[PDB]
Amino acid sequence: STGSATTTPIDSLDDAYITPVQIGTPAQTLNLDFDTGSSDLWVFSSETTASEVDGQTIYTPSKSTTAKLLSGATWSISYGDGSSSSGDVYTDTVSVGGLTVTGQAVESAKKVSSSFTEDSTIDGLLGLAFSTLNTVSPTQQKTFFDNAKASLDSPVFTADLGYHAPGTYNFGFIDTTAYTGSITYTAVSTKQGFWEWTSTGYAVGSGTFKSTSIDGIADTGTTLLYLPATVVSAYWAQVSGAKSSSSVGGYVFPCSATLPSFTFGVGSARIVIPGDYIDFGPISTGSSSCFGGIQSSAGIGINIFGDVALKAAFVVFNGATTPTLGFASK
Repeated sequence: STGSATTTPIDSLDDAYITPVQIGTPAQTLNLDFDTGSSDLWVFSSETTASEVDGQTIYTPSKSTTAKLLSGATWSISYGDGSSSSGDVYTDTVSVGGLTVTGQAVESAKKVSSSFTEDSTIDGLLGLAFSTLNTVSPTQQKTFFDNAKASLDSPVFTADLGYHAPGTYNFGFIDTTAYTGSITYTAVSTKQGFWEWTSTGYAVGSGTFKSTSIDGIADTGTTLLYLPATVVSAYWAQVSGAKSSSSVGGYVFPCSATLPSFTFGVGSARIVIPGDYIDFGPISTGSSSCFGGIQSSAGIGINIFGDVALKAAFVVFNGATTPTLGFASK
């Protein structure tokens, strides 16, 4: 089997991408944030505290003839940005782009933090990291991909995120028309539950490539590119007037600037992020200070190849017995 679904930016900045997902019988379609940095499939629901729902589409398990309470199971998750959600668990039929999993754990939110309530465009998350990170207790649950894997033509999924445009998540096959050149594969460590890999270095604009190992995670659920402070300082030093602002929370730059590209290494291959992908617009409406798309990871504990980096590539998440990641230009 295979599946193929379009993923669409939630706003003009590509802050996140939503993909329609069919849950239950008859189908209830919710727009979920596919997140290769977490491993829970959770949804706004008929059980979510009413004051914490503001425009999201909800899953109502009582209206699904295939829903079954997973008795005793609860979940609770906290994300790197400080947001969180928790609740109970149903199993139900879940389909993405024509690919169907029966008995998928659908984690129904009873509580969500304010950042989720305030984003009416995201109806939940669909985790695509390794199932060892799934938060369901007392019986940990498998991700959608883990449940589908055995049925897929090939045990892979691909992320092809658009710049200011829709893109595609495919399951079970690699669309050879969706990228240019060749795909370069690189080793993955699953020891922390993430799609963790080591970039071979970077360049700023037309500058020389610096060969240096940068361990980080491929994370579709994080907007920006978070790298070591040395790398980030070298980037922003090439933008006149750019500076790190403690009050804003990161590097800002004059909106009148033209940003240089940023290149990262994948083995001997190179992925170029155009400068325009690094512009996240005014810090507040009408401001001439703009927020940068490359930020320091120093306060995180891990480097994160988020959407800013991933949308410059066609990315293969290879879930074979020994997982690997592939990157191609496009």
